[PDB]
Amino acid sequence: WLDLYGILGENLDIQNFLPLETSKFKSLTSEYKMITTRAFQKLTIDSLKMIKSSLSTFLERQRRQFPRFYFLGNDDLLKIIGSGKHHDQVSKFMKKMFGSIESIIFFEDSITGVRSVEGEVLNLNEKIELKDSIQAQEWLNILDTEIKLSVFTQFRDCLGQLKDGTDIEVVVSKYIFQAILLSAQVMWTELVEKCLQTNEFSKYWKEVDMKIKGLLDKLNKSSDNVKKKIEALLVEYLHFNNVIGQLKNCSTKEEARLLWAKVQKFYQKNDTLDDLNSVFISQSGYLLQYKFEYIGIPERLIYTPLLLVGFATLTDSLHQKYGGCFFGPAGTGKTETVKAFGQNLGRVVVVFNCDDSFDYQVLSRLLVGITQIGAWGCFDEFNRLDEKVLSAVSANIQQIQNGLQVGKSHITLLEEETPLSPHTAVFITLNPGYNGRSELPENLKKSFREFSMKSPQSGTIAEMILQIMGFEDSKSLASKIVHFLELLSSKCSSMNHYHFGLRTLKGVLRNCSPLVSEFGEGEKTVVESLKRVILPSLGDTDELVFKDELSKIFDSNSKAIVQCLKDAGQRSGFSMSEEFLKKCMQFYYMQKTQQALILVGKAGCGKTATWKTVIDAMAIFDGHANVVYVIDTKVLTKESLYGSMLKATLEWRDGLFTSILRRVNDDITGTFKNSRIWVVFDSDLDPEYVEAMNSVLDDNKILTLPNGERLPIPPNFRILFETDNLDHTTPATITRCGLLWFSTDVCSISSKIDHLLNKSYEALELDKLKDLISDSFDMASLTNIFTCSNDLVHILGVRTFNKLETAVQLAVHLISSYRQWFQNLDDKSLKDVITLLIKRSLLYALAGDSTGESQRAFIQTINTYFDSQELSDYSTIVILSFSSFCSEIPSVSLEAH
Amino acid sequence: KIFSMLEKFGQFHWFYGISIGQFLSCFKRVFIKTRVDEILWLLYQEVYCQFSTALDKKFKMIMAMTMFCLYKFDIESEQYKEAVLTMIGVLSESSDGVPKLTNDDLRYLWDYVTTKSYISALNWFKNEFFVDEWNIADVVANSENNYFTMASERDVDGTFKLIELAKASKESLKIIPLGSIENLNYAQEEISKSKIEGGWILLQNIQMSLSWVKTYLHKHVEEHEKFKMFMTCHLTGDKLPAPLLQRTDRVVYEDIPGILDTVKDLWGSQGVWSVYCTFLLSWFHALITARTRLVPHGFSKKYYFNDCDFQFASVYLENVLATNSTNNIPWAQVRDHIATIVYGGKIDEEKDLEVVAKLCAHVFCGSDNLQIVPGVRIPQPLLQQSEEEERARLTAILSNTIEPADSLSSWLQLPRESILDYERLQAKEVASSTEQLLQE
Ligand SMILES: Nc1ncnc2c1ncn2[C@@H]1O[C@H](COP(=O)(O)OP(=O)(O)OP(=O)(O)O)[C@@H](O)[C@H]1O
Ligand SMILES: Nc1ncnc2c1ncn2[C@@H]1O[C@H](COP(=O)(O)OP(=O)(O)O)[C@@H](O)[C@H]1O
Ligand SMILES: [Mg+2]
Repeated sequence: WLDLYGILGENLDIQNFLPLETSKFKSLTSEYKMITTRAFQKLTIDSLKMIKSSLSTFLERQRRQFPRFYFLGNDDLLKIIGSGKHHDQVSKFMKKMFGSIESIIFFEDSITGVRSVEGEVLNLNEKIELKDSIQAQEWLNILDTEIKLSVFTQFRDCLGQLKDGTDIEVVVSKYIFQAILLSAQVMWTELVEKCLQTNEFSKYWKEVDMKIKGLLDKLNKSSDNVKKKIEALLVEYLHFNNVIGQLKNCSTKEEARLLWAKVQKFYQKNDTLDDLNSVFISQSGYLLQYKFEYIGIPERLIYTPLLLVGFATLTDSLHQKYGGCFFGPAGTGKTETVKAFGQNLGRVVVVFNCDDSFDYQVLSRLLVGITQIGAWGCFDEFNRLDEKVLSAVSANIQQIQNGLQVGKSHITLLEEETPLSPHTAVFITLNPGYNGRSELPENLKKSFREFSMKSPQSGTIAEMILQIMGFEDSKSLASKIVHFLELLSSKCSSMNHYHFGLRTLKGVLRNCSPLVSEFGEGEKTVVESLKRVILPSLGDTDELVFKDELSKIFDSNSKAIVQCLKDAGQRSGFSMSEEFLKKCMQFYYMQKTQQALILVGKAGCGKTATWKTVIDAMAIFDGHANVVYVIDTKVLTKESLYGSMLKATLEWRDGLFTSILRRVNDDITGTFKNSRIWVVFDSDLDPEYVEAMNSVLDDNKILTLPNGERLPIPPNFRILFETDNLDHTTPATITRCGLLWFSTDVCSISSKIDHLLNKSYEALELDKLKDLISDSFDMASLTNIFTCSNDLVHILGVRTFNKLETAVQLAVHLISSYRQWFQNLDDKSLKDVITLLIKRSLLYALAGDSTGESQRAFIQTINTYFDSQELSDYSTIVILSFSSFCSEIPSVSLEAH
Repeated sequence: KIFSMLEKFGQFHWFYGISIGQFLSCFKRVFIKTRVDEILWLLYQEVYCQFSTALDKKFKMIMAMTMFCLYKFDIESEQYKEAVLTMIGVLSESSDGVPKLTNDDLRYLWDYVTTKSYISALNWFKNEFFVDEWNIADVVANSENNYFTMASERDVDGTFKLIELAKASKESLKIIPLGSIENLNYAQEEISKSKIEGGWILLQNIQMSLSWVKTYLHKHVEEHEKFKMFMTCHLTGDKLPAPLLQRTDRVVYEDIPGILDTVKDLWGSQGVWSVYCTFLLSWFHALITARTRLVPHGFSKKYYFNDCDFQFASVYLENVLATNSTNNIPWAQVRDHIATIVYGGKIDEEKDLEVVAKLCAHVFCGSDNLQIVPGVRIPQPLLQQSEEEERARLTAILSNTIEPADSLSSWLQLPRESILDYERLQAKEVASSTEQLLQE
């Protein structure tokens, strides 16, 4: 109702666009006003959903007005257009429409500035005045322009200060990161060019070195905003130092010029009066224009040689308005290379996780969304699209490239003419040679430039990042880390899920970053992080290999969490064994930093028990409430898991996972503010089901819906995978997830028996009966019986570890049923009856799936393995005495008919 | 006999089936373009020229060799036929023996095969007997049919050749890829529009909308002179309908197997220094495309190098030469860029990166006198000539270049033994096919 009154019932000169829709809105308004008056003193929702059908063209024209509305749902579009005077529903969509902006700072009906995702504040040059009569798109457009103008103004001020000769340590505390970055890089390239005019490079090397040392010294006493800003400036300044050191080590002038041409150089025009197009980025002769979009303080990438060559080939592709293509294995830095290239070019890259459900209409709608905006599109996992869709959208991509090259103003896609912004570009990142993936046709691959990045430089990444935390020894430690990972990859059993590329090293670094608070900056921290990341994903003998190699190449309290897990296991009835508590420690320490975890083991090995009791321990430890949404993945269709677009009227119907994500994103009642949300996919890991979550699992933390919606993943939103094998699971899914491997069962036979007995008793005098039943389960004879059970022939082969469910449940239920006649007999008779009943239950639970001769053999062995009442092949209890089935046969005299 | 051979090829692969309408149109074209033997000779040449383009390279040489065999067995004597059989046998490693001495052509082929030049022996029949060849342009120009289909292996496309043909004939294309309902509807509307006032239409990946292809395209081909229809299909894809295929001309686009022929093609597809750099780039692309077909020793895998790489490297060369007017052109920069960015993005193995870097070091050394191949040497441009004289000089130095019979090893600077293995396997397969074909 509020959305409808905002779009039509309140705005003036807006009801004449669709007079029939205006009349329908008036009739619905009268009906709903009568209903509201009756309530204050079903059919309405159906009528509203019916009248949204004519609103589709209205919403499409509204999206044409402000092109960034394409990244919003129809419900969110209704909310933002209906925000006539509240001016707060519009701020919640900044992250969806921009990516790097969280909310808008408002001050007495005026806009002061915008705030980034990381907490950075960008203050506008002039405050924007909002009136009551203005609608959203005009002041969103002027805010979009004002953000770019403010970013350029801060860049110009910082660059003037740097030209004035002041140190960067006093300007980092005054401006946003992007201004500091661009001004510092312009000064760096000017000073390096001036040094290249001569043969002298050592003086600037010393200058940059002591600048880096001063920045590292001032890092430890700065606020978190200044911490992130300084860390990104150390990334760029270490790139500067590496380039200057390489130039100094160069023997001749020509190779120095070649090395200088191989690297980015950001210049600035001094004659053009257009402020936003005054900065151009040079590489290998080509020139690319800055856009001055707000970037924020991202997690900057270390400038490896592979990253520089990738930037060079992306510039070479975009100089001719072609596409960017990155092919290789998983965890190599393709999407991150694209995003870092975009952040270097001063614009947020919009990433799309392509899927088989993305038909021609969906992909073309996303194309007209991003060409109208002018944003950069990273079509992540472009193999996953069907081959028919890949062929069909080739014409659209060719038209986009032709319009960009020839400078056309409009492009005709999806039977509608829309304007073409000249700042757009297309990037694809795909993983060739995986099972269950389509192959790109050559007519489409000729529109992209592919660049192989199979082998990243992990040593440089580790060395520079560990230097950024400030480790005293960084080169030797990084070399030891990389050698350890290589020899661990070479000296382990070659199973399908052992992957030790860049992703596990980076997870080691993310685990070592908050671990120095308890271990200190040193080798103990990195070996603890290596254990916490890598050990849970290894088997039994590979664990010994890991320990031996760790002792070879490296030299070397948590009582509260263990107490909480012990309490949780006591409440749940589990037994805190060594292996079970070890798996609990591994899961807890791995989930402390990693969001998506895959639990792998045999059937009934202890996955659900492990994560349920760790969740209980976390809830009782931190005090935070917790919700769990277990979704059986393969039971539901993909269209029922994510959602399907109804082709009858082009509306979006939310799937289950998307519905849960939207419910946790909106947070209407405020109850999801301080809670952890676990979504458990308790089924097989189908690649077609879990590679649609590729952008969800990695550091993007975003779900790219077919209808253009971009739902962010909250930090307290963790995904659990519970499967049995990883036979068909691709390495793209394995590397993104902190894996927990269950090599053996976490529970002993006696512990499982005790847990089942206690759970069955809790699910129901009682004390004496429970004691007698517990004493009757003689574990010494039970283990011999279970070992002798393994020699039978079983149909529907199930391990004997999981037949205790049937045995315990049958025994407890039959004892409870026979409890009626248990008050008028001696203790020995009761003991014999209970022993016989448990013998029968064990027989029909263990050998019940065997033949008659095998069941006779098993009843003989259970008789000889247990004075006790002997159970025969036809033993039974009548209404409480022992008898046989011979005397229980009734006489039958069938009629002819 | 030729008709039975053609249906045997149609039995081999579903794309090579031959109808009677096309063959009778060829027979009419023979007269359109000792007298009965001359009519037979023109028949042989015209049928070879028409139906070579419908086959890939191995079937091209197979059909050329068996057709020359049929013609010469009709014309010549029995001893010549026995010599040809035993020479194919030693080519097929089935019968070993020197052919009987008699004219002169047999001596040339004996010298070709005794020098372990199998590719030269296979292509010598094309060199001697058939004196004409047809590309896509000649097929489209000399066809009375209104509909065309084009087949090529995966990871290679000839859409750019059709675009160049359209630009050469001053026509207009409308690229309509298939695979979705909207594309099919727009295809139907454009088909009606360009049937009622002309214009070219090209359909991409028609093996991906097979139901629509079996219904609408079949019923439309079954039932303006300035209108044409082009279709793109894959040789390793699904089976296109026989009634649809026999009613449309079939062209198989594959990369030119030669080296000097590839240089001539890339040179004909086009200051003085831009011309020189374009010449060097065309030579480099031809050499690397000749090298990439030797799977185990030429590269570590199978890589494709299409017109996009040549275009991007040419644009980079023009950008470097325009932005560096001081004439101290950074050849190290150009070498690193071409070996690392343009042609090296597809390359995933480090040994192949090393060999492409070595090739770029050989072709872009920036010396005054460069021996790019062991036979041909190119000088650097002078400072008193123009674009036209430079183009004439480079075309003249291409015309005077003669490719030797050992160009698969010496020109690529590779050991002979791998070339022997590859050429021997290829010739053995071709000769086994023609021995299974010729006896029946
Ligand atoms: N430490 C333990 N103490 C007591 N019982 C345990 C323990 N670990 C596991 N169990 C028991 O093991 C049985 C099967 O284990 P669980 O429920 O964890 O299976 P799962 O890993 O979810 O299996 P699936 O492959 O079906 O998903 C349960 O009945 C549970 O009570
Ligand atoms: N300098 C860097 N270069 C490449 N990757 C990096 C760098 N620094 C960190 N990383 C990590 O490497 C991973 C790159 O993932 P990526 O390979 O781009 O995904 P995809 O395989 O989908 O392209 C990220 O998780 C990121 O944390
Ligand atoms: Mg990716």
